[PDB]
Amino acid sequence: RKSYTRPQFRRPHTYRKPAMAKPSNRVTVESKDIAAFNVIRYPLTTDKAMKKIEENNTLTFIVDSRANKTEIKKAMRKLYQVKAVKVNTLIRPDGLKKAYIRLSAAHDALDTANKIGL
Amino acid sequence: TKALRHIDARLASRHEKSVSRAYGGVLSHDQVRDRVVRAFLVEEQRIVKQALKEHSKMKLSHKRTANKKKSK
Amino acid sequence: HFAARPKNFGIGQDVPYARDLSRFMRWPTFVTMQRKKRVLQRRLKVPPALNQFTKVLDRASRNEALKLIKKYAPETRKARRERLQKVAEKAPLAVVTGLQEVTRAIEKKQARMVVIANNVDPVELVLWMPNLCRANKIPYAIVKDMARLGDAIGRKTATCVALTDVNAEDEATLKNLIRSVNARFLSRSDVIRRQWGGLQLSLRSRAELRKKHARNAGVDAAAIIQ
Amino acid sequence: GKTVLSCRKGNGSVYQVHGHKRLGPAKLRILDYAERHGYMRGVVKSIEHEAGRGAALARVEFRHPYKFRRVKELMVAPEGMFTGQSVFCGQKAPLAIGNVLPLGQITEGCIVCNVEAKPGDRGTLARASGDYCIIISHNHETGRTRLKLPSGQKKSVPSTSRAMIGIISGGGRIEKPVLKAGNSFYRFRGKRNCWPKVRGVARNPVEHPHGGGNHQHIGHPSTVSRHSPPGQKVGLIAARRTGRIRGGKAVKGAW
RNA sequence: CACGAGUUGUUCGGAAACUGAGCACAACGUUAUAUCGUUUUGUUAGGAAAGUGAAGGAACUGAAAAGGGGCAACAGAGAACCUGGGAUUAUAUUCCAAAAAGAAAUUGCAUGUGGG
RNA sequence: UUACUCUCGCGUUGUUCGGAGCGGGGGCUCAAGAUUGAAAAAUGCAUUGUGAGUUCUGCGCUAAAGCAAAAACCUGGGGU
RNA sequence: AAUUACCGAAUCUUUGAACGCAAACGGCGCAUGGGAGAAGCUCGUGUCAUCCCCGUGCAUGCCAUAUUCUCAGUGUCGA
RNA sequence: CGUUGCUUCACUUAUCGAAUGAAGAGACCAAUGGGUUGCGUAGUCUUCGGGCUAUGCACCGUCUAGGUUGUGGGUACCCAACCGUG
Ligand SMILES: [K+]
Ligand SMILES: [K+]
Ligand SMILES: [K+]
Ligand SMILES: [K+]
Ligand SMILES: [K+]
Ligand SMILES: [Mg+2]
Ligand SMILES: [Mg+2]
Ligand SMILES: [Mg+2]
Ligand SMILES: [Mg+2]
Ligand SMILES: [Mg+2]
Ligand SMILES: [Mg+2]
Ligand SMILES: [Mg+2]
Ligand SMILES: [Mg+2]
Ligand SMILES: [Mg+2]
Ligand SMILES: [Mg+2]
Ligand SMILES: [Mg+2]
Ligand SMILES: [Mg+2]
Ligand SMILES: [Mg+2]
Ligand SMILES: [Mg+2]
Ligand SMILES: [Mg+2]
Ligand SMILES: [Mg+2]
Ligand code: NA
Repeated sequence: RKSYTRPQFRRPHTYRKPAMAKPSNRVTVESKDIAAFNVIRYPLTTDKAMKKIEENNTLTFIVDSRANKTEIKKAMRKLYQVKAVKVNTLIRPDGLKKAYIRLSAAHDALDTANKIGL
Repeated sequence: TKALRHIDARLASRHEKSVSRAYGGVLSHDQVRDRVVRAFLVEEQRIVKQALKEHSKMKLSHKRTANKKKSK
Repeated sequence: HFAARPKNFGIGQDVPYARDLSRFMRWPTFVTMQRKKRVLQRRLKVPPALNQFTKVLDRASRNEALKLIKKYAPETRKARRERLQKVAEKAPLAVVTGLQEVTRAIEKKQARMVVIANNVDPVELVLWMPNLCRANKIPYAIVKDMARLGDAIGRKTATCVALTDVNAEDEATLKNLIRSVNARFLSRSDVIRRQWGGLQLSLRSRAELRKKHARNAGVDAAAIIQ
Repeated sequence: GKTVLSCRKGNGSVYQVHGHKRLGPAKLRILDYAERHGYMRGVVKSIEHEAGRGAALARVEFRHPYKFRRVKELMVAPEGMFTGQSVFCGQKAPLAIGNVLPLGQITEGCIVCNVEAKPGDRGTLARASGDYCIIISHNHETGRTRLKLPSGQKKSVPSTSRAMIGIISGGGRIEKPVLKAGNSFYRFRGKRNCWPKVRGVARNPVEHPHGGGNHQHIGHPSTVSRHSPPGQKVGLIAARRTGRIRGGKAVKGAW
C-alpha cells in the first residue's frame, strides 16, 4: 500500500482539462477609427483658456469623464497630429471633465487653435 | 552598525549593517566567544564519557573469557 | 577518503527520517465508516439467516462453476442482431439470468442448479432464495462476489444464475458439480438453520485475555486439599 | 418585574473577559511519545507578568521531535525558576524543582503543582499563586494515586497523569491591605466588569427580591432552596448552616 | 436676485498594499419557517477546500509545504520634493519650457561602458 | 592592575559603581552637533556676538496597574 | 415628410436576484482574443519591452454526460 | 429440566468525557484464539458427495537495546541460554 508521512489526508492531484473559448456573445459592429471622436468632445474658449494658449502653449478641452491621461495623449496625436508633453485633468463641479494639454515646443498652440477654428 | 530607517536600510551598503566576524550583525563579540568555548568543552566531555563506558564494557568481557579459559 | 557517518535516532538526538503514518492519520469520513462497519458486523451477534452467507463454496468448485457458466453465457447485442437478420433473410441454449426469471425457473422447478452471490446490497433481495431452493429441493451454491458472476455472464454484476439444460459434452461435469454443491450446502440443512455467528474478539482483546490468564495462574493452588 | 443582574450577566455582552493584553493560555507540553518513553530537555528563556494573573509565567524553548525547528511553550512558573535553567519533562526525568513527571514516579509525601486531573489535559489543578497539592499514597493494583487538594479535599487520579515539582510562584499576595477604592479599580481593570458592587436591599422591588420597603431590610429568610428558578436563587444558596463558625472550620464542597 | 466664470499632482490625503476592538460570506447544524447559531484561547467545516519551483526532453507534466474567502484606522503602522516667481478676478509644496527660475529623490523596462 | 591598605578610589542636582575588572596611558565604534565646500546669487529685501523661553533629542530602557499587533524591510546559520 | 398610427428588423450607459473579488473606492484580479504604441531593433517603413485601452469566460448548489477523461479507500475479490 | 423478574463480577462494539496538526496502538514473550480462500482418535448423523460434537498434532507465527554467564594512525571477537520489552 501507499505510504503517507503527514498526520492528515489531503486531496490528491488529478488531471484537469483546460476550458475552451466559446464564440463571442456580442455581435455588434464596432469601428476602430471612431473611438478617438468619443474621447475628445469640444474645446473651451473662456478667458482663462485663451490666456494659456498665448502664454503656455496649452489647449483646453472637454473630454470623456471616464478617460485617463494616457488615452487623451493618443487621441490628440490621432486627431490633430500634434505631440502632447503633459496633460492635467480635473472634474468640474458640474460633472464634466476638463483637460489642460500642453503641446511640445515643435508645434505652436496658436497655429493649432486657428486650424480648429477658435 | 548604523541605525537606519526602512528606505535607508534597503539602499545602504552591507558593511554598514554587519561585521566580518562570525554571527556579525546578530551577536556581540563576547557572546560569540561564549558559544565558541561552550561548543568545544561540552563536546569534549561527551568524548571522555563515551570512551569510559566502552572500556568498562570492554574490560568486563575480557575477564569473562579469562574466567572461561581458567575453568575450561 | 570515503567514510561512514551513522545517525543516532534515539529520543532527542538527530532529526529522524519521515516514517509511515498511515495507521494514525485522519482519513476521510467514508473510509473510516466503511472500516468501522466491518468491525461492527464482526463484533455483533449474527442470526443464522444472515450468517449462512458467510460460509461459501470452495475455490476449485467455484472456478469450475464459473467456467461452465462462461461456456453457456448468453448472446450479445451484435450476435442477436446478426441471427435475427439471418433468420429474416429461437435463441441457443444458455443460462437464465435476472432475478425475476431465475425466481420463475426455481418456482416452476425447471432449474438444475442455482448460484447466488454472497455480497448483494440490499441483502433482502436474495435473503430468501436458499430457503426457496431447499423447499423445492434444488441444488444451490453461495459463491463470492457478484462481480465474478457478472464477468462470467458478460455484465457488470449479477445476483443469481440458474442452469436448466446442458449438452451431453458437459452433462458429467454438471453431475459432478451437483454432487459437490449438495455436499457443501443442501446436505447440511439442519446445521445451516441452527448455526449462529459473530461474537469475535479483536486481536488486542484476545492477547489481553491470554496474558491475564497467564498472570493469574496457580494463585489458588493452596486451596486444593492434598 | 425586570431581569436580575446575575441572570443578565449570562448573556455575555459587556461582562466578558478583558483579554487584549494577555499572552495566551498557560499549559504543559503535549503528552507525546518522547514524554511517554524517555524525556525532553528545554531551556527557560524569560519570566514575565500577565495582566489579570497573580503568578508569573515562564517561556520555555524545546526542540521539535520530528522537524528542524524550535518550539516555545508558555507555562505557570513555580517559585525559584530562573532564566537559563534546564527543565526535564518525561518518564525518565529526575526529581527536582521545575521538572514534570508522571505521578506514579513521584515519591509519596511530595509537594506538586500544575496537576493533570485526566491524562493529557495539560494541567488543571493547583495553579493559583502560592498553591500546591500533596501526594498521599499510591495503589499499584488499581494504578491510581491519592492527592490532597488546596481546598482540603482528597481526590484519586490515574497514575499516568503528570505534575510539576514545587509550588506556584507569587505567594503571599492577599496579605497586603488594599486601602483605596482606586486600587480595587485597577485590580479589576485587568479582569472584568464586576466592580463596584451594589447591595440588593438598596435596589427597587422591580429589579431584586430584596428591594423595597420603608426600611432597608429583607422581609424573608435569605437562605433559598437548591430548586429555586433563576431570578429567585439569590442570597445564601442551599446553605447547610449560617452564622459565625465556632470551633474548627469544616471542609467546604460536596460529599 | 440675474448673467458669466473658477478647483491642474510620479512625490500632498485615500486606494492599490498592514493589523486592532470587531463583523459574518462559505461550510455545517437548527428551525413548520433562515430573515437563526457557530465563525482569533492559532484560526472554518465528519474535514479529500494547497493547481505550480524546478524540471524532462516549448508548450506541457508534477515535488514541496496542516488549519477556506474577505472586510473593519483620512489622528495607530506605512508614505520617493524643496525653494523662488512681476504666476489669477477666483487654484497652487498641483501652474512656470530650453538659460524649463530651477535644484532633487524614487519605480518599471531597455541600450552602451567596466568588471566577472 | 598590591586597585580597597585599615578613614580605598571615580562620579551626578539626584535616589551608586568597581578583581564578574575601578582609576591612568593609547585606541575601536555609535548618537547628536560643529566646520569646509557644491547648490547660491543668477535669488530675496531695499550682521555677528551674549542672556530668557522652548520637548526635537540625550541622560538606556503609584503598581494585587508593569504599558498592542501585523505587513514591509535588514542581518546571519547552513547549502549552492 | 423633424407629419401621424401601428409593427415583424435593430440599438439599448452604471447598477440591481447580481453571480470573478470588494465597496461612503466610478477600485483590484486570473485565462484568452484583439488595439494603440514619439522607446530600443531594422530598412519615411515594418517590428516592439514596460505602461495604457477594449471584447469574452471565471459565484454556489443540483441533474445529465465524458466515443468512454484523471484519481482515492487495512470496502469486496482476483491473479 | 424450561422460561422469566430483579441483582454482582468480568468484558466491549452502542453511548458519554478529554486530548491531539487524529504523530509511533497491540503482538512477536503465544491461548479458555483464527483458518477448507490441513492430518488423526472416539462418538453421532448423512441427500453417500461429506458434516457435527469432544479431543490431540501441524499452519497463521518472527526480530530486538541492555544485564547475567615524543607525537599521529589502529586491534581487541563469537558463544548459546535465561532476565527485559522496543
Ligand atoms: K464496508
Ligand atoms: K463597573
Ligand atoms: K425589602
Ligand atoms: K429607600
Ligand atoms: K484497495
Ligand atoms: Mg488630480
Ligand atoms: Mg473572550
Ligand atoms: Mg432608593
Ligand atoms: Mg419581585
Ligand atoms: Mg441599614
Ligand atoms: Mg421571596
Ligand atoms: Mg443665488
Ligand atoms: Mg452659474
Ligand atoms: Mg469563540
Ligand atoms: Mg480580530
Ligand atoms: Mg478565517
Ligand atoms: Mg497615519
Ligand atoms: Mg502620499
Ligand atoms: Mg483662497
Ligand atoms: Mg581600591
Ligand atoms: Mg459582483
Ligand atoms: Na492577547
